Amino acid sequence: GISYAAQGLATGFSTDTTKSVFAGVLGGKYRVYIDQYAKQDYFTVGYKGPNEMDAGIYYAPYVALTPLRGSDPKNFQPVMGFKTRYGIGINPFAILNSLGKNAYFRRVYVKGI
Amino acid sequence: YVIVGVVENIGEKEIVGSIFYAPYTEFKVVVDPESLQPSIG
Repeated sequence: GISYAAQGLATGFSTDTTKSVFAGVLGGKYRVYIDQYAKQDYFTVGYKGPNEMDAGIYYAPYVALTPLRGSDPKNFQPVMGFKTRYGIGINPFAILNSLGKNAYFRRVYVKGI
Repeated sequence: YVIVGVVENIGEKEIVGSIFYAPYTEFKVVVDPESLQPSIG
């Protein structure tokens, strides 16, 4: 069970499901996460150092979970929501220089499951 | 064009002019959070 399904929650009859984070560690080496939107079936292995400059991929939030609010007089219904501004990027390795090129990650297509 | 003319007062009152202006206050700025676009009027 090194990679978890939060079996404690299952035991307690879904006291939570927590379906948003890395499951656990395969081999005692790889922290593993479920791609909840996987299109076919696959895995990608990646490296990350302790230094934020050693990721190979960057996500650098500027704005996050900032609420939106208002009202619609046509029927006077509430308006509520959330915004973020974050940007992404990679170790340049030279988007056009990203496809199939980033050494920090290797993607394998899986069949037969 | 070019216009030449006069604005003038008696004490504090700008009684003389071709055109007079009289603002009515009680420049109001508001936010209108209509739908997803909270613009300022």
